[PDB]
Amino acid sequence: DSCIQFTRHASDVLLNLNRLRSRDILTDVVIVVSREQFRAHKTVLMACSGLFYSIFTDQLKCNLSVINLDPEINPEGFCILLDFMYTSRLNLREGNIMAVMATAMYLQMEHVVDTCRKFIKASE
Amino acid sequence: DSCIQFTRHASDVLLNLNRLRSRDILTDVVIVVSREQFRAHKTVLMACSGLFYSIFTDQLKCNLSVINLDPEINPEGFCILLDFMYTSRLNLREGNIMAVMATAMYLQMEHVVDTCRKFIKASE
Amino acid sequence: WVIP
Amino acid sequence: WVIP
Ligand SMILES: O=C1Cc2cc(Nc3nc(Cl)ncc3F)ccc2N1
Ligand SMILES: O=C1Cc2cc(Nc3nc(Cl)ncc3F)ccc2N1
Ligand SMILES: [Cl-]
Ligand SMILES: [Cl-]
Repeated sequence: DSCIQFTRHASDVLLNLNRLRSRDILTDVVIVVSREQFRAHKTVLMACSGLFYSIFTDQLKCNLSVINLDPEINPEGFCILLDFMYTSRLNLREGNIMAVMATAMYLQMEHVVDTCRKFIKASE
Repeated sequence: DSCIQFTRHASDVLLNLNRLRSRDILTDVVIVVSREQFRAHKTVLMACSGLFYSIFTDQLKCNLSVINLDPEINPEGFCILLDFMYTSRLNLREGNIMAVMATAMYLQMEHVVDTCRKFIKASE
Repeated sequence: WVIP
Repeated sequence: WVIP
């Protein structure tokens, strides 16, 4: 087409979606990761994760307001990935990289799994 | 912080939100612009428009599944802006610029109003 | 704004 | 991935 494009638009949209999350505005699901609860927007979760895409496109699960993750999932790993979904920034540290990579494999976040594998390879 | 950032994340999120819109997945509102109807996600509309942000943060209006816009609003202008919200690309043409600018002023989309004003100034 |  |  003959469109013009605003370079910062996608980043500005994501920043505003994170502001809505902060302020608990229009959050429509609670993700339970053992004893912890995380509120989020189903659409953002589906846009970032192959697992949430599969869950919320299912005719029965799309209607659930609470999703319980596998008990092996680490809440801190999930929290780091949820922050990544809403900001593009990944808080990857020597002390959390294994939990983050395991969580990203479970959530089907291929770009995160890729950077974790590279950082692990560099340490070996 | 000591975060790493995935450059293409925000663009990839927006592309997936537009794919959900295309496939009518988890759309939760219908915007009526005279005889036309547009399905969308309330969160994306709020993230892009000062008017939708004000509407869906209102304790009564946040619960509505149908929003009727002012009858003076042009459906094609709205359609062009809705596509911009979901893609960052604005289909601005000599034949639609006045309707697009009027719609962007009503929707409170300051960056769009800015580029329309500049394109109009260049023609004068 | 840019030409994409 | 970059250093932001
Ligand atoms: O690593 C990843 C990240 C990821 C996100 C999605 N999300 C969606 N995919 C499509 Cl095609 N349309 C809409 C979506 F919300 C699916 C698979 C995967 N795998
Ligand atoms: O030209 C514009 C575009 C625009 C979008 C928003 N959106 C939100 N603003 C904030 Cl601070 N937090 C969350 C949001 F969804 C408000 C005002 C305006 N004015
Ligand atoms: Cl990813
Ligand atoms: Cl704008």
